[PDB]
Amino acid sequence: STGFLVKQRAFLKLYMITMTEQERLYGLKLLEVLRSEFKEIGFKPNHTEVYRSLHELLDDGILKQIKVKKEGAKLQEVVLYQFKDYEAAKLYKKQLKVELDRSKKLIEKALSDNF
Amino acid sequence: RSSTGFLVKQRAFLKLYMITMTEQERLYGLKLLEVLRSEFKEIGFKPNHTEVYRSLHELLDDGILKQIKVKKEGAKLQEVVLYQFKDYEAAKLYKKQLKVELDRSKKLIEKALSDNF
DNA sequence: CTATGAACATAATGTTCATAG
DNA sequence: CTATGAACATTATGTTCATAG
Repeated sequence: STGFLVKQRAFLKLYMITMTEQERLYGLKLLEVLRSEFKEIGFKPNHTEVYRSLHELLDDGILKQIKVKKEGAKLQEVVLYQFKDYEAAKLYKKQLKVELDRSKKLIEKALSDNF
Repeated sequence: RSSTGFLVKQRAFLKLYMITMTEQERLYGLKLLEVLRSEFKEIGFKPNHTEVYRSLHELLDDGILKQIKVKKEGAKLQEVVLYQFKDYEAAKLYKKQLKVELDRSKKLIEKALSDNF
């Protein structure tokens, strides 16, 4: 893949993985949390990208689905996420550190030569 | 609705590099490619030739640069297409955009790198 | 070989519609 | 309305081929 910058889905997948570590999340939650979290910097990911990233982590057997009901005040069906293979997660999280690390390096090298 | 505001595209990354190298040297596709291929090899980014040739032809169609069909040799006789500035303000302006781009891009990586690890 | 470029190919990610609380 | 998707569309890019020096 010509060794360029970290793909978007990898960038999300990383975020899902970490947020599963702390809370229980589903698609539209993570999206809105991210949408907010970045708004300033200016990155505004779409929903279908999130749902793609998620289903990969499924097919990769890192995570698994549960069809629960998060009420609050209503009675809505919502697909929540938990770890299937948490070693698998740990491993991928480490790869993504490496990825981000290069990604930083490139940006900082470009940013150094050209300006 | 945007290009969702994520990381800098590859072609921008190259276009940037062409623009700066034109400032300093005369360059053509295969030269810039090999220079970049080397320059990054450690970090691990190995761009291909057709990506380079795309980036170049944009800068053309954008009227930043223009072709110069010459024969830089040494011990040969061989056509290479060097580029020079067509509209150098146009360049300056784009280079500034790309600073902005790179600046966000850093911000994102550093933010992701902060939260998740 | 180097070099350029078209043509073809698919990968990554955006947009719209279907369908269920 | 939210939430999940699937379907459809396009752009951003990798792979290979036709030329020529």
